[PDB]
Amino acid sequence: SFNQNQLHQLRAQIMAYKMLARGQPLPDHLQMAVQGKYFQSGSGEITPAAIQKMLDDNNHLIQCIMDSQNKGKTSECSQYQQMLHTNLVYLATIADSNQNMQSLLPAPP
Amino acid sequence: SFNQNQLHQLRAQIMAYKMLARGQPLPDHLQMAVQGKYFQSGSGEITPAAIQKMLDDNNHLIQCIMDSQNKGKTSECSQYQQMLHTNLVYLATIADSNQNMQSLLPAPP
Amino acid sequence: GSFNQNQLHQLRAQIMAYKMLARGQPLPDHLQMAVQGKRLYFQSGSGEITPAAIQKMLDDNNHLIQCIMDSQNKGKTSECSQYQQMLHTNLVYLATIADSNQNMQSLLPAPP
Amino acid sequence: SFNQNQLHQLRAQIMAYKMLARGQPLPDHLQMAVQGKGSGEITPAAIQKMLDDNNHLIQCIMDSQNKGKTSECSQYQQMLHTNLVYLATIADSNQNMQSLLPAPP
Repeated sequence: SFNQNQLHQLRAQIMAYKMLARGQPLPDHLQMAVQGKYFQSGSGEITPAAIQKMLDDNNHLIQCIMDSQNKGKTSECSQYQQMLHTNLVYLATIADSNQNMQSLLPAPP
Repeated sequence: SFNQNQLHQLRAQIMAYKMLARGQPLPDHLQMAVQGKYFQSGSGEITPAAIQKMLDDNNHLIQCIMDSQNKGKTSECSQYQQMLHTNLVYLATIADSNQNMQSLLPAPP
Repeated sequence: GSFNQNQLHQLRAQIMAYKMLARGQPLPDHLQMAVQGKRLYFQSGSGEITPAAIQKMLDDNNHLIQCIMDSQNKGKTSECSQYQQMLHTNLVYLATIADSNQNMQSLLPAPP
Repeated sequence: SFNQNQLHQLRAQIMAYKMLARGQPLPDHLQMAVQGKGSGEITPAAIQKMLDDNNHLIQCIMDSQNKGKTSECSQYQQMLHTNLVYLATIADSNQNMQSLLPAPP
């Protein structure tokens, strides 16, 4: 259960990840989208603030990847990228499971 | 990142998940281990307390999954299952990255 | 599986020792003993490695670490390289087996 | 250091591994080749024990394939692979010619 801003921020971080793994710099349009524009439930289900907390993490991870890159700091760059990647897999998984619409349909009548 | 109590609790929850997914009940020793015994970092790396928050989330998801198998509510016994599965993949991925030993070795001499 | 906690500790220490021995350093006395560890059934029916097989190769690695050190003092350059190559290949093997055994993502089935 | 029997059994086990990763069967000629006939370095008996282990894993993998046990098949495959990588690294190190040569004069 993402909100629109969160889905837009997530997809922006997934694109930022791909460019950073290809050494590329980030367009300022993308840099800002990466940054964007109660915390724990009773069941254990994730909450909107939990989602925003992880997306804010990702934004900071991205700042760290670029700083490590631009200083040639290599192994630290990869530990950040692997943390980012694991977060994005997690958020992408939750986003798809809740937004998916085929699985709401029964068999043909 | 992970301490040993947490690694142990994660493993028990993974094992609990597999039994619950194949409709079994949980042994007493596993029902105990899945319970065990701020939150944000400046760089975005997950923190011990974030890890423990999700492990507690998972224990409450496991309690709800066990109930909906005695409450007959088949449908939400699977949204809980899918939330627990995605959490376990995430924690397992972080735990495997930290504990990995082959990455600590250089290339051949 | 087959790794116990003492072996995982001995294997980390040997990996640490390996690098120090590759960057010319000597090993502190603490680490020289962490590499020995503390203190039959060597083959299994299926071929899976056994605890005793792991322990024998960790002990071999300790002897290799000792041959490496001694031959670094005596500058035996060509001795040192063959020992280092054997140690490296053992540590990669033990590290791969330890990782596979401890790996927790592979324990999880497909999404529901 | 390997002997020629071991090198031949190792190459056959490397071949057998690839075919099994493709669900294919093993010609009897390969199956038989896969079976064969203080300082810390590896010894020839240690080499043979691991080649013997690999034959036993291959039997377990084939049996786990035929009987459809997929999770078990891949755990043996992972163990056989790690053994093969290890024996191959050692055999390649001992036999490698180019690393013996200095830089151009």
